[PDB]
Amino acid sequence: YQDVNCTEVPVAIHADQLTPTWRVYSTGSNVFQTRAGCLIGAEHVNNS
Amino acid sequence: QVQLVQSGAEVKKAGSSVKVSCKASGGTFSSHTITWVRQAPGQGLEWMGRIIPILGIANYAQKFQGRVTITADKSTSTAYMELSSLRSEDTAVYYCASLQTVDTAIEKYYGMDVWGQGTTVTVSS
Amino acid sequence: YELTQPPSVSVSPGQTASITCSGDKLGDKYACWYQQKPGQSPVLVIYQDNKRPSGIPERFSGSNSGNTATLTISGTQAMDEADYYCQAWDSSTAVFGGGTKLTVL
Amino acid sequence: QCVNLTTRTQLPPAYTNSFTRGVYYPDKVFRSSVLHSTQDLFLPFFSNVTWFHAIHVSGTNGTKRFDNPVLPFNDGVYFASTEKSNIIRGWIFGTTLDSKTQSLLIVNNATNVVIKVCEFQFCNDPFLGVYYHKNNKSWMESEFRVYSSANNCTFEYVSQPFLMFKNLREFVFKNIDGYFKIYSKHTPINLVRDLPQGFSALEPLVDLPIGINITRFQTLLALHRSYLTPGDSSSGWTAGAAAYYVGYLQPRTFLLKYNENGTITDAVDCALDPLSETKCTLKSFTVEKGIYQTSNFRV
Amino acid sequence: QPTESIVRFPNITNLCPFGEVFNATRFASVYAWNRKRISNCVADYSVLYNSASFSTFKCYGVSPTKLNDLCFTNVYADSFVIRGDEVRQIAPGQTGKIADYNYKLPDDFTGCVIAWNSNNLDSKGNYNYLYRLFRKSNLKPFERDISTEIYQAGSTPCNGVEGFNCYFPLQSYGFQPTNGVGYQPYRVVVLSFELLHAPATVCGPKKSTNLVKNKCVNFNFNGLTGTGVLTESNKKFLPF
Amino acid sequence: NSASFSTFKCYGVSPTKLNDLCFTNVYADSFVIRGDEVRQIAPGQTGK
Repeated sequence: YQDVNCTEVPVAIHADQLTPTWRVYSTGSNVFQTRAGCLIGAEHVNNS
Repeated sequence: QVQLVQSGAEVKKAGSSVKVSCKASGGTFSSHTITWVRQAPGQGLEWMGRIIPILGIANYAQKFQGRVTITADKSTSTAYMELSSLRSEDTAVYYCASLQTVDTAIEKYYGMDVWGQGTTVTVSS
Repeated sequence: YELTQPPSVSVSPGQTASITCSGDKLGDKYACWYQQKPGQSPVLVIYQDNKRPSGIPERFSGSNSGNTATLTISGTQAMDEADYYCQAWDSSTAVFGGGTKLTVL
Repeated sequence: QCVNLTTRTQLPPAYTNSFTRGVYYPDKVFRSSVLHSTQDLFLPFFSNVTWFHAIHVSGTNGTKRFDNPVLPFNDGVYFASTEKSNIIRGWIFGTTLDSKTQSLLIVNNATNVVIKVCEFQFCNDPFLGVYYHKNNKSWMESEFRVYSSANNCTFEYVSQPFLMFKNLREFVFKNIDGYFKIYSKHTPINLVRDLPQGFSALEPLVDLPIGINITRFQTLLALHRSYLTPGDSSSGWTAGAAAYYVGYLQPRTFLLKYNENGTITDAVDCALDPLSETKCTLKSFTVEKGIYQTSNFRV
Repeated sequence: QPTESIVRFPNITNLCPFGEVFNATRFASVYAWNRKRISNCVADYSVLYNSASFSTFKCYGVSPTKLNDLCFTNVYADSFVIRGDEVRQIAPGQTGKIADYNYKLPDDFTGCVIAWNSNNLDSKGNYNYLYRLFRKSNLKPFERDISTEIYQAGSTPCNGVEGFNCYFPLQSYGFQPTNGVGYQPYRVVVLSFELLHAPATVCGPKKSTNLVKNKCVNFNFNGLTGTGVLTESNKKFLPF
Repeated sequence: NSASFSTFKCYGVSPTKLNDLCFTNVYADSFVIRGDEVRQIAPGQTGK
């Protein structure tokens, strides 16, 4: 999500009218914040 | 469930109009075609016709052509008939039965589930 | 369309009784049989083809042949005294036969 | 003609998942070897569909619990029968279904589909009484234990019956802009479990210009009189497991893929998940490695 | 250029009773209007605008002249009678007692509208002809509803109860020829159809011609004109 | 809902939308004209 705060995703998505397939993309363990935006579904790794 | 309880034996003079009916008092008057069969001693059973209350279509028999006037009204929840031109030889016991269906070609799908106690009629001359 | 049957039939108690209801083109016509006892109104024992309605003991059975209908009786008892009438709904009309009276020694 | 076969405690969820069904041809134009995106009412992929049984044979001797509640329409219904003994014989539709507005009735007898968008009342448990005619299973005739009136009757229609291994049937009902269209599909499935791990198209059959208001609907079940009890208290009947499903349609966009023969081989939703959504924006069923942008499609 | 033109149309020669749609003695009321589906009919729209018996053929959908060379699927007609000064009020969206309470045409409507005067047919003075005079809520296009509720003449709501601030406002009809134009009932019939290109059983009075294959031709199938070469294909079309 | 007004056609805004905005400033002009000239009262239409 480009230039979107990770904490503001649940409010922005309007979860009250979303299928569960999209709800899993609003929370979990594989949530990472980047200068390009919020990345969900990818596991951050130290190595380059 | 239909009991088809009717009146008891009646005494009347020959050549007079004959009126007989069966009243259910049990299940719904509709949803069950009502038929009548005549039982006589040493003569077998005689079928004259049937009437469907809700449909209102009545079928007559070959020998009872024009001698019966069958009517049935749902509001009264009773089926009654007018019989005339009756002779002593025609005297017998009349019975009434249900058939569980209310359609013309569907009476073939059932037998006579329930019968009546039988109302004997005596002709005085 | 016309039904003719023997006037009466006699059989010893506890035996198998076979009753024939012959007529004209009654096979492939799905005949039905009724029962009537002395002093009691007729009751339905065989419906639509040798089929026995609920609440009736498993004593009446039979089959419909090419041009004849047969009824088999099992476990005949003293209280089986009744008259059997075979009828069918032909040409939107019902025809009732003379009927047979069962005699038990 | 009606009875009171209603004494139980309803199980509210009574639902399972529909994996990939509900796709139907949205137009009458033939297409082949082309992928078309069609914004229309549709059933969601991997959706939740009701799993009413209506015949709960359980216990030491079993029982015949009856359950065919009225269901809201919600601008579209997906239905399946998956019957084995041909015991589901149509549907009922209406607003309140009691002498107020027009109500649609469907019955599937031997050789006559009876359509009646006419004003009459429905009891709490409309159903159909069928007998096997000496077990010959040929005449197989029914009964009008569905209603008691035909007042102010407007529309009628008759044609070849919709009804002709598990015999999985699928129907789609849609009351849009005054036109009622019934789509259908017949498919046999060997498995006796829930809907199969497969996909099949769903063709239209007939369109009805009923032009009425529908908000609730009910299913009609053919029941057999196992035994006639003295003092009839609406004795229990028997049809067998009465296993039917219900689905709810919503307005979304699907991508429909046509083969050379013109039949649909597979489809992908544009809102199920980002992967399927990514297929829609690319209008292709294969997505190569990379990063892509997708457009919002939620309501 | 194509060598010749080919027209292939369904074969129909039966004329269904349009008089029952136009010459009918009694038309249904506007609040409860009757819809008749026209199918397998030899439609002849040319007997309407040029007919000397009618003097009003206000079409709305398409050009009536080109209606005699088109094949239509699921043609529908509706018959109803209005008081008459509402003929101009049949526009797609108007303020009145019929645009939103009795009949509503969709904005994307494809059909013509037919009307004509009914003076000797509904006025003589015969006051036994009645139609809905008021309604509360709106209706969606191609929707019908029947419900009679007493108008609230004051603040107190009276639902079929006679009392304070609630009396009988209705008055007997006065249909007579003396009344000016607009008050007399007009018989209104609207033709409705769609051109979504489905199989069609209704077509104009156009004579079909022989089919020639494998040659550049100016074909016309079910009113779908075009030019090209006609051949056979192995693809299978579904029955619909 | 009144039959008194037999000619009520709005130009710049749909009549049904009048019940969605509160104005506080509306210029109302009242005058009597011949019926045949009712059509003449419109934006930029020539006439006497």
